[PDB]
Amino acid sequence: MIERRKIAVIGSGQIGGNIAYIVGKDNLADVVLFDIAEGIPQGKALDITHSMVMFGSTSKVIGTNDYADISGSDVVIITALLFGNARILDSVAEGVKKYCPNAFVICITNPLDVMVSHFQKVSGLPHNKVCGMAGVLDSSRFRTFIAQHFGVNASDVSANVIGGHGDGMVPATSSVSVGGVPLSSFIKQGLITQEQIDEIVCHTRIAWKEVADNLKTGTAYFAPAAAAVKMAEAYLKDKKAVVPCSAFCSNHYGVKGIYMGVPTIIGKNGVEDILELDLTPLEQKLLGESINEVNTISKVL
Amino acid sequence: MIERRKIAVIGSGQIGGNIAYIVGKDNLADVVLFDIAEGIPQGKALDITHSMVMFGSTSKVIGTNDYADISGSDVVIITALLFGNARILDSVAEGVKKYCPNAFVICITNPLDVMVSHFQKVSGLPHNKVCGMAGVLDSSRFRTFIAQHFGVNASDVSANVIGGHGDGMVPATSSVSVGGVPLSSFIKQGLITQEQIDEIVCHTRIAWKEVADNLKTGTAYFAPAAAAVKMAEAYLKDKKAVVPCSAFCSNHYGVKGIYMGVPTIIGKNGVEDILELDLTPLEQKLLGESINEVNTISKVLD
Amino acid sequence: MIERRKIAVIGSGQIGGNIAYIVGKDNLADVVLFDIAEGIPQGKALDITHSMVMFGSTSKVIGTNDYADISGSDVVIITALLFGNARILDSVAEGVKKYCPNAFVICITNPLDVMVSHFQKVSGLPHNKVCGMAGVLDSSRFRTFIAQHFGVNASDVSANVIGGHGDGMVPATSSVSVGGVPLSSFIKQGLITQEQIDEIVCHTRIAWKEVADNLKTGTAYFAPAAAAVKMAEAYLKDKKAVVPCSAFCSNHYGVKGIYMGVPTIIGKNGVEDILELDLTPLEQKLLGESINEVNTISKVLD
Amino acid sequence: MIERRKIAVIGSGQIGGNIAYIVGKDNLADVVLFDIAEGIPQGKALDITHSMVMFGSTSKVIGTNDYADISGSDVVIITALLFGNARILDSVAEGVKKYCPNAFVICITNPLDVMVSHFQKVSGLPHNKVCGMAGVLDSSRFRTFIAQHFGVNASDVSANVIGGHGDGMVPATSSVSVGGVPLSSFIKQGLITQEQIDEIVCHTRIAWKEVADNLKTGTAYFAPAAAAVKMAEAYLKDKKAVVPCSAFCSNHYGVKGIYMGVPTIIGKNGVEDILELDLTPLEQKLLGESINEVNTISKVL
Repeated sequence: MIERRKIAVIGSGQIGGNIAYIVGKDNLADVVLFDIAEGIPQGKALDITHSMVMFGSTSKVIGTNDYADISGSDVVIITALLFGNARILDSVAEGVKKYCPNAFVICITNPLDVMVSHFQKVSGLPHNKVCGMAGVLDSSRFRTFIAQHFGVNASDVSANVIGGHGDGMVPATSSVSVGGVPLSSFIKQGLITQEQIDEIVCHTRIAWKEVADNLKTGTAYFAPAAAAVKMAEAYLKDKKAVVPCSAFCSNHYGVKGIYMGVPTIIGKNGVEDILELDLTPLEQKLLGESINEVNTISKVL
Repeated sequence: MIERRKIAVIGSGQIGGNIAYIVGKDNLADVVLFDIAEGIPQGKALDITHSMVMFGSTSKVIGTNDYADISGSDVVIITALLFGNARILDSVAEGVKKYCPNAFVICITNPLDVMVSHFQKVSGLPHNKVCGMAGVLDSSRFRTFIAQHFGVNASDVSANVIGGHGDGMVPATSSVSVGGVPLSSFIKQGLITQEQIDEIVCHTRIAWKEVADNLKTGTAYFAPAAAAVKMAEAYLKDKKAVVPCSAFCSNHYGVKGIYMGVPTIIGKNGVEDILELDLTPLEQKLLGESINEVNTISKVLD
Repeated sequence: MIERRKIAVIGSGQIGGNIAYIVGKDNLADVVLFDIAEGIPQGKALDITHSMVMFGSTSKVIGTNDYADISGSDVVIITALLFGNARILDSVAEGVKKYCPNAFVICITNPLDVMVSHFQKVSGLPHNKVCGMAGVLDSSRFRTFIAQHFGVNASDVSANVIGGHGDGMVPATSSVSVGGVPLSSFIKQGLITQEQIDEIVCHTRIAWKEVADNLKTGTAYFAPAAAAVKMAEAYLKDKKAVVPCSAFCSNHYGVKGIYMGVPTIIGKNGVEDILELDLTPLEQKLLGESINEVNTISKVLD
Repeated sequence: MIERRKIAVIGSGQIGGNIAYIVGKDNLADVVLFDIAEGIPQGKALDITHSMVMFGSTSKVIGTNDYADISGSDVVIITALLFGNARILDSVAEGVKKYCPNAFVICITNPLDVMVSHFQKVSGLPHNKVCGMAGVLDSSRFRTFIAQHFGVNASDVSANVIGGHGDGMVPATSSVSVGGVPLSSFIKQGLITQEQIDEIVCHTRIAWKEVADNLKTGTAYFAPAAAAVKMAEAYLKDKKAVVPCSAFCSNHYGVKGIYMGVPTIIGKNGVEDILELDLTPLEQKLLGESINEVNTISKVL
């Protein structure tokens, strides 16, 4: 039988608000914008609600502080200190298991891989149904910077970022393709140098700071919101789409069962598969260092 | 000759940023986000740029503090006391006539009708190429509340708000219809009462405060940004769309050459016509009072 | 639980193929294209499948001659002498109640009101989950011609066609409005005359022939396909949309339990309500005559 | 100043009709549907016109037999026997040079590469402003078949077809990528064999017949129409998008100046660049044979 798709967004900050806006604008689902803070989620939901007619959308967008309102959610996006982040996840995990245990859960909470692992543990949801948003944001930046260099549509650039965050982030130069032309082929054609590739890789790692330093009083929120919506579409439309994200990886990249940044295939069953990229020896080590860092910090919590 | 469409957004605040976001998302145009503040337009533009690939859009979005970057802009949307705002418009006006005098200018400044008029006078752009955003926002809220009562799709509700801001706003109840059924016909069918209509009319007038009181430290910005985009779309795509906005009214509603909230037809030549709604005597008084306040506040100029 | 939405299109003709195309393009659903003819549904489905990547859609589109492939269909659109068409509907009805009895069924068969009723009776599906497509097509043409007169965006025109097919069609001139301005108000303003309204009403009734005479060897199919899609969208997305269609009218327009062209509200439970338009005495007579023909042709059943 | 974009579609057959439909549906431009045949273009344009309100589009769509009506066209798409095809192109070429010499011209007329060269010659339009639709159709099929095998979103497959038609068509296996994973890497992972790759390549070449044999009374028209619209979008939105198509190639693929199937970059100046794919020795020879075939048939006309 037909029910409207339902996306619950936990946290009415800047990311959460724009997720609700975009979801509503696209008529992808109804939105429940959850936050404990009084007024904020109601105000944004009312504001967004007024725009629905402007976009020709019939999506319903409401604000709340009651987990009961996320009952039957198809997707839960969690945007809401290490210990403090864990406290928030624990609270949502209880809400999700009571009211929407079949939900696909997308975490946007640092340190990502560790926090995603924690939510899976405390919620007890299938590992394939819990993931984290980072790779799509990082990969989109990576693709954009490569696109800027060649003067081409970024959508026609293939480029994935795997691993964790900061220096744990691994932009896989070996994954890079423009219109089917590999990066190695461009070097030989004299259209790019290894120095310029290294700069793009470095630029991908520090892009967050480029935005943060310019915003002065906050971090990026337009692109992280778009990324989360793209992950939610993949699930809701059963796209079998390639989504770099923090996912439960076993028997790929030499790990046996751990949350890490990988190129997944997402569909109606959440993470349905993981792709194995060719990595250079230095990319192997950086990926190994990222895995160790997640595994070690998971010992603490 | 093909050049990409170009929209200049003046003011990198909350409304401005979302305009750039949505324009970029839809691939409606390239975006120049202008502001004086150091870094803010640059940072939002970079962030929005990273999302372009996610949306499948090739729109370029840049931040700037230089009016030379708004040159060749097809549309300029201005989001940036009475004299303080007019001072900002003077500065923007000099940018526009220097770098993009053929642009379609949409103002989002309080008080709207006064400020739009002032920009037109100082810029000296044709009257049809300068307007203000309010009617689309107000009418959308109006349509939404009517929709919510009847339990129908708000896009299938026709409902227009004319006149001025806040209390000067006039939700024309005679413009209201749902699927071809007029509002008076629903009263006779017992599906709505006049008291419920009055509440909806009242709700429309204070909806801004319902939002603002909830947000606590700011005013509405998601819906205002979308409203501005729909106006830019109507111009850029030559839709001949019914857009309620602050427009120069020459021979309609008993006035002769003043900016006021009216249902316009917007196309490639800007405001191309104005529709005349049937107003009840009470709605006429309300419109009269709105027009009268615009004369008073505009006269204050020393 | 997430499964992809699924639309079954019965009949791989010109209307059927374009429905599959557009549904796939929009990623509204997976598509099963059903027909008896050897190869035709398969070939169109393969061709349409190749375009999916071009549109960025992951919709699956397959051809079949087996009713087991329409199982779990959320929407069934039926495009495939009086007795000859009813014979096709009998066969489709048995497929539907066997493999997808919870489907929302949209019929596109002449004569519509009669054929829709027949499918409902033979299938025995709830009355609210069976309807026919005509009113959306007719109203769209109606809105378009009104739009063309006034030189405005046709989406900003409210105009509804009710009643039956061809001559039995009733363009309700009292439902007509442009940006909140009723049609009678335009007459008083000198922007339109009653003779021009009559031409537009007349044009709406024979528009099918204007197209058919031009195409020479067939009838309209681009617009009918789109009209069917909008109906499926209203159901699949629970829009509560104003959809003029052939629907079961129980306590509206002075009738008591008959299929007829009426402005419905369509949502996730199918036809969820019916709106009542103010009809002039002349429009009532025309509606009466349409309803009377439906009784006669339906009675012919031996 | 703002003018509505204008696309002229020459030929009101099945491809031309669906181009007009899609263009209108997307509100990409106004459409002028030109055909000499009486009634057909008027009827389809009237029919399509009625649907515009259903799609919320204000695109104007008209039918005509007068070249005067294609005045100011931004794009011309030509869908309307070797000699007979040349006669049609000659006629359009005269219409375009008189009424819209700044138009970007997309040809869909076999044999493609030869016919595109001919239109450029007789019209005298800049070489970068005249091209042919084949590669996008062939590449889309190629991507789809690879996507079907791996069970992934075809949009996340990168795969280009270059060269000409039939056996002259060259699906570049070396261009193939899924989520950044090259085809060679999948073979090593045991997810595909060389035999299955060969079948996909063969399937791409004969796909036209798979559709034609099933339709019985015509050839493919839904996908070829979509392909032409995608090429027109690239131009009108100045996308700098990767578009495999019949384009004027000099100093790439060992040719000095000839129309052939290549991966182009399309923007507001038409074909603005051409990408060089790695080709295997057998792909080189097949490409060479395609070039020779076009060059030789151009000697005839």
